[PDB]
Amino acid sequence: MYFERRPDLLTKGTQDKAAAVKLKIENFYQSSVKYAIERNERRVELETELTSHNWSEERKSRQLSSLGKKESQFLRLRRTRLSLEDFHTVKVIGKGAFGEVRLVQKKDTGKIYAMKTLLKSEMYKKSDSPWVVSLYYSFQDAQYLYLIMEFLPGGDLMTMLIRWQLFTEDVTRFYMAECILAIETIHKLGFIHRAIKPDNILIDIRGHIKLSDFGLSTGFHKTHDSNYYSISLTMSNRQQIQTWRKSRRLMAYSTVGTPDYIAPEIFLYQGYGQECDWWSLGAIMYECLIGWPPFCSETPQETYRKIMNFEQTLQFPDDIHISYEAEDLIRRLLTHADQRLGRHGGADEIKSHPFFRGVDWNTIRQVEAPYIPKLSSITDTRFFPTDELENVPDSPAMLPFIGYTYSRFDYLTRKNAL
Amino acid sequence: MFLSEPFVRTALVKGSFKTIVQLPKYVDLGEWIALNVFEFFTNLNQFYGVVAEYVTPDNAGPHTDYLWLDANLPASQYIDLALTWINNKVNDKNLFPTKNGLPFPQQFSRDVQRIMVQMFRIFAHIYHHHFDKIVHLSLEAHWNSFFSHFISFAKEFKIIDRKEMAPLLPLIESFEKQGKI
Amino acid sequence: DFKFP
Ligand SMILES: Nc1ncnc2c1ncn2[C@@H]1O[C@H](COP(=O)(O)OP(=O)(O)NP(=O)(O)O)[C@@H](O)[C@H]1O
Repeated sequence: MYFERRPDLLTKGTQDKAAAVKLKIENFYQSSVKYAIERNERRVELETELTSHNWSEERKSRQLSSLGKKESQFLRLRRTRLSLEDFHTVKVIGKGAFGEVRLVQKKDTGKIYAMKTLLKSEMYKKSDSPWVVSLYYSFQDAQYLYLIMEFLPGGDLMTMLIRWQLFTEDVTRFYMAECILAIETIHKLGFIHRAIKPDNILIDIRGHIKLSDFGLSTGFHKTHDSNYYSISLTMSNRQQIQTWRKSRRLMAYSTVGTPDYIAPEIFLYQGYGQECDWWSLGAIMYECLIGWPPFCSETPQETYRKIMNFEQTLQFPDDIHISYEAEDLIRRLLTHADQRLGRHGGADEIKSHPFFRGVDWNTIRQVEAPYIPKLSSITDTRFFPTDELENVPDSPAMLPFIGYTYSRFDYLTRKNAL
Repeated sequence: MFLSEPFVRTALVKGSFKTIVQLPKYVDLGEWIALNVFEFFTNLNQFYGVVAEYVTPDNAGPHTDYLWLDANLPASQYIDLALTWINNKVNDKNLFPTKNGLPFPQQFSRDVQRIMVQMFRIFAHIYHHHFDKIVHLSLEAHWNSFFSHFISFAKEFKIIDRKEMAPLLPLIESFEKQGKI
Repeated sequence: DFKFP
């Protein structure tokens, strides 16, 4: 039947549904081969080591069964599909603009995970280190996107800074040094976080600090500018404890991503570098020592203006509390990018400032932290502003989605904790 | 139809299936099967899904038909029936427990054949009725290999018997150059 | 209270 063929009247729901199948089948068999090819590979890896130690035949056929014990569980995994109702919600924890964050127990077993809820079609964009929150796996549905992370009961640094309103130079030295070491590590993996800020900073069971993210898919960008162009009633330290209070009671949820802690050269063109995140550190350091961030303003545009003319907008109040090495550090972190501390082969050029003489930077993780969260269970939301606002103008109103066809390697690591 | 043209060159078969279909060493046969059964169905159902648009009254192939009228159907009917039947037998956490250490039922190997055969029912329903327009968009190397896979597994572990292949018994032997005797 | 040198 030496024949031929042509398009014309396959109604574009069965035209491009063939472009999909061709893609599906190639990636399929390409991978069915890879899978089997490593299935084989690691099997013969253990069998070259069971006869590399002169072991008993009872022993090898326990190790060998332990191997396939694993192997079987893997294929059991990919077969798994889950959604909600495989999770039970405990309490709501936070809200960004895109979606909230949830303390979750998995009905299936029952653990403490962190659920981050997000929104496809609204985020356009069209590993394993002590210092950053652990992401395990993720699964999708029709409208939102779901991520599974360990839950940090320490609250956030924003929520800390409220409860204490002011850190000492010793509290702060600790928490700063912690941030350096988190930030250092992120940079060493060739990333810039570009979203360092109080609420983006998290506390574990032992009062220690870790980052939560890396600055890929958190949020938005800045409008690059805009233009607007009487009896006083104020006492001016109160003046911020007044404005700030409006930047959480009506801005934590449905946030904007406040420009404090945003270094200057970002509002300019794309011209920035790893140094970008050290500014925000100095921003932060300032905040906990003084009582607000350096450029805190009535409105965020005003804040833009200050950062841009920062050389005359940075001033330390007359509430003394700040040594000659504290004040120096913030200043050498809150300057021009190519000049800033931690720019020149830095990130430990910071550690050598005389505001530390710090711990060996080794034992730092083993040390009594200024506040160990006093916890009452494994589901203690006590450290969270568990008040509820719940206004997300998405409202689309009224076991799908196989969560993984992963690789073996991620199966081990995620099994070695889950 | 006349499905033995000079096209039996079946690309994407550059091996012989004894490397991805043989049970891997030290692997629960249930897992090794309950995966592929999931796998097979999930891909088969993208095949009738690129064709479901056009399936309308005129059942099954010649000399032997799959009556869905058998106890208390046209082409599109008993496909969206048997197809949907599979989906549910496979997402059943009883026969197909996604939970970690649940053992496979006694029903398990039985339902395996059941799910297997009804797939072939929809496998074959595609190979006699709607197999014509396949050659339009250059997907023969695909369905050739994929069929060359569905049998191979079913033969290696013998969840289908010899007599049920009469609807395609001549085409099986056509592909016994990548067929794992 | 706390002290971190
Ligand atoms: N792993 C976590 N464990 C506990 N609480 C968390 C965790 N991740 C986030 N949160 C809470 O949610 C806040 C951070 O939410 P986040 O996901 O950063 O919102 P966002 O709008 O996407 N980015 P941003 O709001 O600018 O921080 C923290 O201040 C906590 O209150």
